[PDB]
Amino acid sequence: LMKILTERGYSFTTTAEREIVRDIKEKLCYVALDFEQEMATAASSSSLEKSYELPDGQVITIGNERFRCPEALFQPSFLGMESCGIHETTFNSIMKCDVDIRKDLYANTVLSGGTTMYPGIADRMQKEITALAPSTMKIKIIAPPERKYSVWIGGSILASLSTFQQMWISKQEYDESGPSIVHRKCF
Amino acid sequence: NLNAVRETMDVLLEISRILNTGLDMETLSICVRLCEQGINPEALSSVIKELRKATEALK
Amino acid sequence: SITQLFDDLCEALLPAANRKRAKRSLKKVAYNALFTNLFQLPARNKILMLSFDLRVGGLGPKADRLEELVEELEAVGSVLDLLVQLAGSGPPRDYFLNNKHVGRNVPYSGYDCDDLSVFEMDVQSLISREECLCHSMIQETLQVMEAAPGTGLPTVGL
Amino acid sequence: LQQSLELKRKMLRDKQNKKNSGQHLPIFPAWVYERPALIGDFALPIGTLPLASQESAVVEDLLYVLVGVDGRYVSAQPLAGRQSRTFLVDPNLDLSIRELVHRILPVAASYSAVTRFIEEKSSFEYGQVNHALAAAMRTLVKEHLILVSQLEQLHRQGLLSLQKLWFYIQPAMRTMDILASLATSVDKGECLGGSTLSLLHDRSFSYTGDSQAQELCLYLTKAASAPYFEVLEKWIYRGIIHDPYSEFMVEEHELYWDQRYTIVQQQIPSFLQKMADKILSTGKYLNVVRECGHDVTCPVAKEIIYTLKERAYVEQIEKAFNYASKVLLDFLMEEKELVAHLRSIKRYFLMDQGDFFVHFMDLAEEELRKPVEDITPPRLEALLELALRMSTANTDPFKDDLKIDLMPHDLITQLALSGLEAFSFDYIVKWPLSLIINRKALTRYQMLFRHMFYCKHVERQLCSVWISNKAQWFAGAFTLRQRMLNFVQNIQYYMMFEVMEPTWHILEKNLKSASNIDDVLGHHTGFLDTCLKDCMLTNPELLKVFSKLMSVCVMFTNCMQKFTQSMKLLVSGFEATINKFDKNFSAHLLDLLARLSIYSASVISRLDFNGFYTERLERL
Repeated sequence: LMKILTERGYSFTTTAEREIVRDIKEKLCYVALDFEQEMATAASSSSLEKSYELPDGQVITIGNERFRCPEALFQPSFLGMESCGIHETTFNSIMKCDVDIRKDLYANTVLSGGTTMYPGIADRMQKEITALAPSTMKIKIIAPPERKYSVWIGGSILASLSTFQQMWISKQEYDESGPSIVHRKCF
Repeated sequence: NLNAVRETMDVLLEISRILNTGLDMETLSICVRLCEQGINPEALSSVIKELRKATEALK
Repeated sequence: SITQLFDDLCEALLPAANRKRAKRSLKKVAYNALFTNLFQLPARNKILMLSFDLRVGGLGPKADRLEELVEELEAVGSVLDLLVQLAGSGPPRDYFLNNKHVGRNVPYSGYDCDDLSVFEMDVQSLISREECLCHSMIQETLQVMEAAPGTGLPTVGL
Repeated sequence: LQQSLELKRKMLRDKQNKKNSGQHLPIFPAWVYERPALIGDFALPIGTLPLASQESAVVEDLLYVLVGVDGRYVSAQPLAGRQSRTFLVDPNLDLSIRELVHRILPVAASYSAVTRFIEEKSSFEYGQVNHALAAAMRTLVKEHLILVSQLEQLHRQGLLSLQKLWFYIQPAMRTMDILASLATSVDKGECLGGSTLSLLHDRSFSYTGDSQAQELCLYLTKAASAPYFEVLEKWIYRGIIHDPYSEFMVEEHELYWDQRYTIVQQQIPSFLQKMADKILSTGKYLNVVRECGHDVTCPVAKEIIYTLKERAYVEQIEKAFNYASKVLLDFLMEEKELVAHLRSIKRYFLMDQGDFFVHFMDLAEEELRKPVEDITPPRLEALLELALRMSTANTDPFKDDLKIDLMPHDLITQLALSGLEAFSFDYIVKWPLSLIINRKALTRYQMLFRHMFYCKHVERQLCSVWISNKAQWFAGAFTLRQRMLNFVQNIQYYMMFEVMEPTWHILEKNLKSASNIDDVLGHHTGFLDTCLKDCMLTNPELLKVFSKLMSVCVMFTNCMQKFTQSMKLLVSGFEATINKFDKNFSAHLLDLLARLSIYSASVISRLDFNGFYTERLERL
């Protein structure tokens, strides 16, 4: 977002406007279903603008740019990104798993992490995984809007239970089996 | 599409009534929409009986 | 869409008389019971094999309906695969039982007193509730009227 | 008890006159009290009987007298001067047992004024929140009957004697003692709805050194809060209320914005006393909107449950306040706009435009000069429409609202008469928007506009005589005209650029930060009253020096000078009155700035930009 506004000809290098665009990226964002269709609707005449006048005093919103901002993971050469595309990475990840467990593992695809900017990308992600998958495999994408605090609520579930203490390591076992065994006991 | 799956769901109610199931309308809607996504339903038949049992242990 | 209906399912198992934290704890036990088992042949044929088990114990028209509907439901199979295993988790005259008077059907049938004897059970099934009520109103009130003093109804325990 | 009958009659009359949504509510059946079969509580020698027969008969008749019913050798007599029933043992009873009887009887005393309490609060008149209160004080009477049945079971096996019964009934005179204290204070006077829920919330502080009683009173008011919260689930989340039995704080009245809903303070729960204004506001905002069409139902309606020290109605009512008072405001500001109406009051009254008004002053001059009742309002309306048509006043949807109105009184209604100070505008509002900005606010805008009108009006008069003279080599009026013109233009620089425009900008920010009408009314009252108070309408001395200065201004322009009586293209008597007007102007100008100094400032420091004539003469 910083790069596209500064190459476009709009002044942005500053921390305060980075926080204002982070706030708008969390709240006002809306992301395309496809690469082709939303560029077609913006190409006929552009109108996808959700107008935001902030009480901070700044007026910054363009509806065309924000569905294109996370869309660059679909084709990385949009940004120039060194990292591999998402579709190919998922295909390779299923390829480097065991072949008999392949179908059962791909029947549970999960939303997680900082890519929770808007759940409009989740529909696009489900569409891309439907297009990836053949008829000889199953999909099942679980789609919670619990994707932001997901890391928190996991640990809050686990440590509450008393039967999970058998996989919680003590002082005694930490002295008997060394420091690094916390990597191995964790399961 | 929503008109079709509604009619098929309305037909699915009567046959879950005469087969004497533990379902009512809400767990029928959640489990039919869960089966639409597609996973092995033989394990869902065990998780449902576990969910109702684990809620019943609190009461 | 699954994520809203599992929320509605957790709304129903919450008793509505606070009560905004208890739903999330029921969500804890809900996911904790969901991943327990996940840690460790056509669709319609499964209906056919149980329609046979229906036909052996009487009740012909119910199997006649069960087989025709799944025929037009195959002209969704995972739902019936879910239903064939949930068929044991359920609950634990008019003018046609032995009507041989009116109708354009031939009155020609022999006697066996095992169509009429399960017409005496069609009445006795009404009466076996309506007799257990007469036993279960006096025992239910004599187990509460008689106790130890001070622990006889828990409203004195306030 | 005779008092209860009078109370129920007064109850139904009170229900009837308050609202038309409760009328002909059910009168409780009279045959309950006359039949001695429809209420809870209804010989031989005793002196020649042997001791075993005496014990078995007397433990039995005491077991009956516990529930206020006629036993074997004991009966029930009318009360006395007492608050629970006394009873009638057959005399010649044993004089050892006569004392022990008097220890078993105070349990019957603590039941007798409980059943005669419950079968009076079954009536619809007494309220059906007092009913459910004694419907969970009905459960305690079920435990009393359970106890009587238990001791009857023991008596057949020979295991009920006079001592055993007295031991067994101590749980029923340590938790039914509390009920026989509350029951004769709920019964006194009128009591229903929230007021009983205040009376049982004062018993979590009278019972603080006792944990046994503190939870029972809370349990009694936790079952009585369940019918009450149903009525609190209508008034909070709708603009309407039904409430036939008046079991609630906020009544509907059949006679709108401050009259249809009134807080009844003998109807509150004490636990909602702090939040009573929040309740009334949240309902009223949902009333005043339901007549315009749109949302009246809160999309988040919360199911309310009672607790204390973990309570949630101190939070859940504020979560409804913060929707209702934000759906009414967001309705008003974007449709039937109250931002645009205030903008279009600023455009003319607080005088944003100058084009419209310099057109209007010359177009309406002939009508303005003549006094009141020598002026025609429809002709002024036509001139108004024309001067509106040339300038930016035909570009907003609400240009129509301006009407011609009269008020010849200047500063004798804001503390004959010529037409300039009898000339008024009225900017109307609709019936929904009259609730917020009313007749009084419009009067204050009217008088403030009347004030700005004069300065702008005489500004044209000084100039017009300056051009008409242009004689060409005269300088007598050319210095007094300069003295007056400096003042009449600096009033409209000072006022417009400090007193009016930035505080308007501050109000334009505060309404964007408004979230409730209570916030709106204060800031609107603030802006209106302070901008009127700086101007010469309301002052500590009323500042009549300004009105007399403007009078000698109009005299100087037309009633004396007369365009230098066509010497432009007298007997030197006009020079003497020019001198007199200079002295009058200097006196008024010094006195006004002196008053601005003595009261608790900028117009002085800028009119005397280098100290110009700050010393000419001084006050004594």
